Amino acid sequence: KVFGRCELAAAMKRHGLDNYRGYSLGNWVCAAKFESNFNTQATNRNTDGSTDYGILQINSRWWCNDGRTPGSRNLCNIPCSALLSSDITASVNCAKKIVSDGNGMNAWVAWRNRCKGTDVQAWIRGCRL
Ligand SMILES: [Cl-]
Ligand SMILES: [Cl-]
Ligand SMILES: [Cl-]
Ligand SMILES: [Cl-]
Ligand SMILES: [Cl-]
Ligand SMILES: [Cl-]
Ligand code: NA
Repeated sequence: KVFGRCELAAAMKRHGLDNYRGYSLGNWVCAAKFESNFNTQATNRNTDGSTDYGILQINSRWWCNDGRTPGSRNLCNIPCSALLSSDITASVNCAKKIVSDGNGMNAWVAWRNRCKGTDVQAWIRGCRL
């Protein structure tokens, strides 16, 4: 599913991401834009052989199981395919675990490089929330 900008903001808000671990909703929408272009079915292979899955490009080395990432963990206790669903519940729950891990949203390199420090509120501007 390809979400609309404000549609995703609304779904993220309902799932409790607005200001989760102090990160305003615009941060989450900004991260999703550059990780996946709001596409739940986005997948991308990493150099180390792991894969990134879903609207927030959650990785199979630590967070989900895809059956093909050696020596990896599955700390969100989910098949990585659940992160591709039109229902973003799995992605949000797992993202909550990731952002609680110590380095906050710096876990998302694209958030650090493209969202952090910018006017992320622009991403939810005009949205009925
Ligand atoms: Cl957009
Ligand atoms: Cl914001
Ligand atoms: Cl694996
Ligand atoms: Cl599994
Ligand atoms: Cl949803
Ligand atoms: Cl980047
Ligand atoms: Na894994």
